[PDB]
Amino acid sequence: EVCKKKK
Amino acid sequence: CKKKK
Amino acid sequence: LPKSVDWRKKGYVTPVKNQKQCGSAWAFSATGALEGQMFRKTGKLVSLSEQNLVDCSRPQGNQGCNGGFMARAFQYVKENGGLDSEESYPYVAVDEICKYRPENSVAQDTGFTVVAPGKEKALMKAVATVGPISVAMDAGHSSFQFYKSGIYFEPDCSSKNLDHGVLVVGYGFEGANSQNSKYWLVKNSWGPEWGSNGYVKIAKDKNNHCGIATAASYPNV
Amino acid sequence: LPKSVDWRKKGYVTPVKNQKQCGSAWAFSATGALEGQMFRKTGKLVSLSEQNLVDCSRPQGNQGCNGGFMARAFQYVKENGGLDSEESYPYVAVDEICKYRPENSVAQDTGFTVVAPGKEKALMKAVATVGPISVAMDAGHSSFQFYKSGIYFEPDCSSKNLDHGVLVVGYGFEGANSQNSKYWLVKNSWGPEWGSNGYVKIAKDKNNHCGIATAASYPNV
Ligand SMILES: [Cl-]
Repeated sequence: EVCKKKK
Repeated sequence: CKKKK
Repeated sequence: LPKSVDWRKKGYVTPVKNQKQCGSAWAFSATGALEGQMFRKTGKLVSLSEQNLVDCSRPQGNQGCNGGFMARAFQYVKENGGLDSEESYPYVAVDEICKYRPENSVAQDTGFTVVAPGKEKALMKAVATVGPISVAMDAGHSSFQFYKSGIYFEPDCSSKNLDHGVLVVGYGFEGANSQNSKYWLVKNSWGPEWGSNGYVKIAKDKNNHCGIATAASYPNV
Repeated sequence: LPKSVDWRKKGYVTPVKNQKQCGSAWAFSATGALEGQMFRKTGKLVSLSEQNLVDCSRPQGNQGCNGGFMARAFQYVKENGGLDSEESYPYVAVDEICKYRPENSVAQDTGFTVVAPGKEKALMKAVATVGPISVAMDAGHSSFQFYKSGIYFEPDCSSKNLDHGVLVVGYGFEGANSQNSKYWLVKNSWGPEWGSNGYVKIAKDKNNHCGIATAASYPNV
């Protein structure tokens, strides 16, 4: 998993 | 005129 | 008049619907126009029941899945005193018994207005000032069924033989110049897959192509 | 629960917007959900300011055009006491000075509700009973960028590493069986030209495809 921002 | 199906 | 108009950007248009195997385009064209007028009157966009029109408007001269006319649909709404929401009266694409209930009505009209026949400039002015307009067109060609994108131009199109009802939601042009590659923005009722997104750009100011300006009207709300 | 839901047909959803080159989808998803809840509360559909969220919610943990999260945006609206209209705080797709004006606020929330993570049945219950729902998804694919029709299904889609925020405005199914060929109706923020009039049908009940039910939430109004 990764903490991607929702761009 | 004719029907618009 | 504006060089381009797109009522979808202003909240006047419900999603693309799909008449499926029922000749009810006249009903979808009429609910599209009444949806735009009821929105302009109330600020609320509410999908209307084509099935209510298909099942209930035989007295006004419509024939359900066997075809009908947008003006007769607006005449039914007037005589009936109302028209139900699609939520309350769902579409099943077959002719059924009328189930209209006034408690479910969300629209009314007092009649309808006809655009000057054959005049694309009269239709441009109606679209610019009123909102979406019901129109008849000649959809009787294989190029229409297979249309995907671009400005639709069918050499064998007729402006008099009109077998289909659709909704003009706007107009525009392709390219930098406002006067060339002009088109009418037309909502169809064959689902969102047809035409890539359910809409078709019909050539505009090309001698009333496919009859879009021959029998145009909108309900009076 | 209903076999299908489409809040666009009930007046809850504004026309499709365009985030342009700014990583602000989280802001469009949040204003979409608040637009639906304010409509449910007041009967009035008012477009809300994504730029207000981009410029003003850094304290809550958002990074403007570099990304953000819908729950942090609903948290900002709660701590801030309001959110301005789109008309009064226009979108310019770049990080700018916070110009929130209370006199132009047209929305409020007391916090937000989270949908049980990973559960599409929980998301279905939220969509059916509340209105449009903010969700995160994995949109990092050319198949998404060029989507045009059909139920979207991408083998490389992740349900856990999500890079985009969108709005579930309903759900439906193809065919006559309501129990198969199901889809989520999703509003994107890439303009009406993208996808199907700005929308995409994403496969539903196909193991939380693209993560639609992983991080879903809605504002409490
Ligand atoms: Cl979030």
